[PDB]
Amino acid sequence: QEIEAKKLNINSLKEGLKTEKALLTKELIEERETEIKFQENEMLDYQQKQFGADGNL
Amino acid sequence: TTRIGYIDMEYILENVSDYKEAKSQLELKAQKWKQEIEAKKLNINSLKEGLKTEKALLTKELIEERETEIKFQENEMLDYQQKQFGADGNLMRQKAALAKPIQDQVFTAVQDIAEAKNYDFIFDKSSDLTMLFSNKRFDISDQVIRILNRTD
Amino acid sequence: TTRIGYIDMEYILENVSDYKEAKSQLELKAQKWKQEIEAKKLNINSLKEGLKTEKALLTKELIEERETEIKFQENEMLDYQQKQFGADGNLMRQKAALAKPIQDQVFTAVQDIAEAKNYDFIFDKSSDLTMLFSNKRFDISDQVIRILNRTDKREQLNKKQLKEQEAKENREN
Amino acid sequence: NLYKIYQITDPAKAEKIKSDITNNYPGSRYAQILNNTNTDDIPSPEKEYQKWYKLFQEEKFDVVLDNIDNLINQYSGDEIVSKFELLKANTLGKVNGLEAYKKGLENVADNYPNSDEGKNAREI
Repeated sequence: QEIEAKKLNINSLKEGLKTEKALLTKELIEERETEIKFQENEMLDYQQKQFGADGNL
Repeated sequence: TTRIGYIDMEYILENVSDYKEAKSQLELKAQKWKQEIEAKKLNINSLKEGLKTEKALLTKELIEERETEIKFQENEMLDYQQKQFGADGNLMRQKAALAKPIQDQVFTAVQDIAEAKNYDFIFDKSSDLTMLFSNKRFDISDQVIRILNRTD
Repeated sequence: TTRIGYIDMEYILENVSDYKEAKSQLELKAQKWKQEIEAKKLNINSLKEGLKTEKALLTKELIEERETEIKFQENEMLDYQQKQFGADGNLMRQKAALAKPIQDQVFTAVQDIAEAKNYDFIFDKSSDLTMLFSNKRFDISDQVIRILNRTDKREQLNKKQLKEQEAKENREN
Repeated sequence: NLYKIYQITDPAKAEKIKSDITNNYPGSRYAQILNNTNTDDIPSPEKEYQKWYKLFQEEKFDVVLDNIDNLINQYSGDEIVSKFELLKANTLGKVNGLEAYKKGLENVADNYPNSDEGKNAREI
């Protein structure tokens, strides 16, 4: 459930970026994409901590 | 009249050599490779989403080349995964190179001990799932360890 | 003290001719399935090339129908491939079912041997790596193979032989 | 279509009609596909749209303004004009603001409701 909440947040961020991908310049798009990538990496770290080969499972 | 002993393969491996540190380093490298595979999967998914977003503006010709590029990336990730984590190669080959000479030496020492002392069965307790209880008196691992240490 | 015997299931399966022949026939069937998959691939590629060659002369509707037909053919090929060679497909299920009668016969023979010779435990040496060193004196695999061959090459006794057997076995009363 | 039908059955009339198409009435695409000459004939998407898309990508919205302004009517008569209108709307939105983008999207939806570009306009 926690991972699903994180996925919902990441999908909301992706949709928010998508709804303005055809309006703003390239620098804002790149910054938002880097933020999305950072969020996805945080999700991957959380998944590896919880369900990973060593820890919390 | 039936003589039974047992060995602990993990205990012998840890005692004779620095197996634990090398195994931990290999595990860290394998985890790094797995994270790289996950990053490649994320990049592929992002490329697929970007292609899906832009389809009307395309001529179906750049769509074809983008699909071929996505397929090439997927195949590259798949072959990288097979090379690193195949049943033979770069993880299994590394683990084999780590633990095979000592395993063969332990097997030879066990056979020599069995022939000399007329053992009937020598069990491997290293699985820890079978062989739940062992008397620890029918334990020949110190002999195996001393035979291994005798060889330089 | 306990008496321990053991078999080697891989060795027994290697020394059964009918099992090897059935495995070879299964491999031949798998090769035929692979050839059928290749034929499906050839048809799919021919359809794709035909669509590509005359893609300019077709309307949007016709292009859509041709693309849907190609996608249907590709999905059918994928379904056939997964059904025949999947992890639980026809090939794997048929491979797993080949040794079941041999396993039944081996189990019965092992029960009978352990009853005859006072064995307390009979292990399958090839099931796992727990058995590191096993003395060959306690390997009953060759006895099981002899039993399996004996039942495979059974022969019905003649009327004279049957009468002699009845007379011999009826001598107790 | 008669050429294809006669190619499947009775190829003599197929060859006759193929020669008729090739020599009497050389089509834009039909003539050079019947004899399989080449892709030399300039297509709508390949021309002034696959490189116009490059201009759109490379952040060059000054020349492409008038380019789309005269190419929206220069290349009328094919489904490409819907993509041209969509590109014009996207450029106008990127250089003017949200209202221009909305006006372009609704104009594209009105002009070509029965197209993939029309569905794109409706969804966005």
